[PDB]
Amino acid sequence: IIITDSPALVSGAAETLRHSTLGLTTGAILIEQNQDFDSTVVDGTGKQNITRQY
Amino acid sequence: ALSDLQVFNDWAYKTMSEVLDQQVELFNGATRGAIILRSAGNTGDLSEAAFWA
Amino acid sequence: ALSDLQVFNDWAYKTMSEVLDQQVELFNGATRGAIILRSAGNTGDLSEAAFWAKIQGLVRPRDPYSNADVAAKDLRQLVDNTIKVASGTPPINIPPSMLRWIQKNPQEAGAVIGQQLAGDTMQDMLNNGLAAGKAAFTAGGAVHDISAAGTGLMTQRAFNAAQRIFGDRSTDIQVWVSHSSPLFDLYDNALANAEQLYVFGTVNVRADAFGRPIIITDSPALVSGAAETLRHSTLGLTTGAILIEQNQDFDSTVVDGTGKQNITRQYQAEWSYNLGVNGYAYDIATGGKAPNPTALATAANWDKISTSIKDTGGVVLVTK
Amino acid sequence: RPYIKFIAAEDILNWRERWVNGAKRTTLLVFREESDADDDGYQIYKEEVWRELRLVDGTYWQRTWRENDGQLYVDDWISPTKADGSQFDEIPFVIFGSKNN
Amino acid sequence: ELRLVDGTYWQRTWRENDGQLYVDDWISPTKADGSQFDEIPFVIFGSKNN
Amino acid sequence: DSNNIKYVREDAKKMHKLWAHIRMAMEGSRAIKDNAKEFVPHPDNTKAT
Repeated sequence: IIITDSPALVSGAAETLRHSTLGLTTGAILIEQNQDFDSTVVDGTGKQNITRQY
Repeated sequence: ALSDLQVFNDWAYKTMSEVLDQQVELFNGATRGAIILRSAGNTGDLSEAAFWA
Repeated sequence: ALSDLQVFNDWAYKTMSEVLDQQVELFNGATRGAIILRSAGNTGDLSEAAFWAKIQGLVRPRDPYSNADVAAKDLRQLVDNTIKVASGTPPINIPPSMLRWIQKNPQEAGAVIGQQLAGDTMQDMLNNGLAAGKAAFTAGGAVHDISAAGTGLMTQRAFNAAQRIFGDRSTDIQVWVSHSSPLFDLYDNALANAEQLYVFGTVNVRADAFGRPIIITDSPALVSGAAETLRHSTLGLTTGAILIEQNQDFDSTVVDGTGKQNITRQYQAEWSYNLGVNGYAYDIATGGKAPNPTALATAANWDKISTSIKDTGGVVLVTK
Repeated sequence: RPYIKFIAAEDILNWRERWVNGAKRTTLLVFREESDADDDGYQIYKEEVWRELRLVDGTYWQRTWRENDGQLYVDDWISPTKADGSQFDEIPFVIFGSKNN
Repeated sequence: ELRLVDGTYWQRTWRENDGQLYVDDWISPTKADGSQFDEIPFVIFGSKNN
Repeated sequence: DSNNIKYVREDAKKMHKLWAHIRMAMEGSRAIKDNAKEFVPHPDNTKAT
């Protein structure tokens, strides 16, 4: 029994709280990373200080 | 008289940041292959595969 | 001076940028330690040091026959101060498309902004230090005024007044920093000596006749007014009187903002330094956390920390 | 027995370069080690162990991170030693390429 | 500034400080033994000839 | 604590794509035709949809 406080499994509130325990076989959930990771840092002028954005 | 004296307290910068709350290190292998992780590339919004029913 | 018009290795190859017109070589040894330029960073927007005070009633008369009641005494701890000053650079519009002059040089734009910025940065450091020193000395009561007497500037009789003000410890004043007009008035008075204590070979003396050379800079902080109300400020400095301390945190970014028909390429710079005046503390509450030259040069933003004027280093003289 | 591993190009996922006594010394180097779980069945898992090669004050240390049943294991710092002792001064990991090591 | 008077080598140097030409008096360099110099210590080499 | 043993440097992340494409090129025709979507742009996106 593997425990994680994922909001997805909670799906409830107050009295009508409905926790969901789901069992998996091998390869049940498939998640591939498309390795298309963009990370730019843009900096601007015109203000009293140099600004940067991530 | 300590009132006449000058007190500076103390400070430091731990350059440490709390990361997150929930456990997310169960992802691949810990679930015994239930959830896996590859580095495959897909575009559009969808990938298909046909298996003869 | 240099022309270098004869050979053009490259177009406007560092040939001239009229980099600066004011003497700004007044730091460390140049000011005999009076204005020390250092490089040691510190955090926050201040720098506070604490040192013990002089007990005013340390020695008292004693009556052996009747000790009477022992007067209660106590010891304090003064606080030093070193404000942090922030100085930037207005956005500079580099011409991205080379503009097709006789000298076509796109990247020479930034190349020359570097040197012009260095010169103007040192100029700003010196000017802010001088203005802050004047303000602190005026707030401390270390001022003299000879404007109402005669022409308003004597050759050497002026310096004796500052010696009288600073008192018994007058030996430790090394350098007078002043505008060029007081020096030229000095020359004119010496060149026609009423009491002939000058000879043609010794009329060009740059010193103050006491072993304190006059160092000349055209700082705007040392002049104010125009015509009849024009005033020149000459301020003498001991060793370590003015502390300009860089933090070596220079920041510089070039951005391709564009947004118009033609590309827009800009330039920006940022740096900071710590300004301190010996024997005085910048009133952080009265002024600001990141003061500007208007606030730095304004009195009542400086407090006298040392008990005696002899402890603090600097005396200011106003001449018209 | 000593074993000469072969770490795939994508397996080296972290490294660090810090000067001590004015010298190029590598302080941190993390690489992934892949394997297949050994059970009685015939399904093939793919379980990974992460090795953290660290160098502190000129000494080579080592940990392995394991991951099972929703957790992340951490093992004790160890100082591998030579047959003559004296531990190590360099991290026993070399990264090569076309340009240079 | 290299000059040759009566078959003898003399020189002077200038120091310039942002437009402050400080001139030095004419000087007479000599060899190790003496006898000073007979020709200027300067050769202009070109593709054609020196 | 950091607990980021799996963190990858930014430049390594940058090189992952080139490494994967080099692996595909070495792999043969099957890998490229499986992912000819990138290498071969569609002659018309309007038809491509």
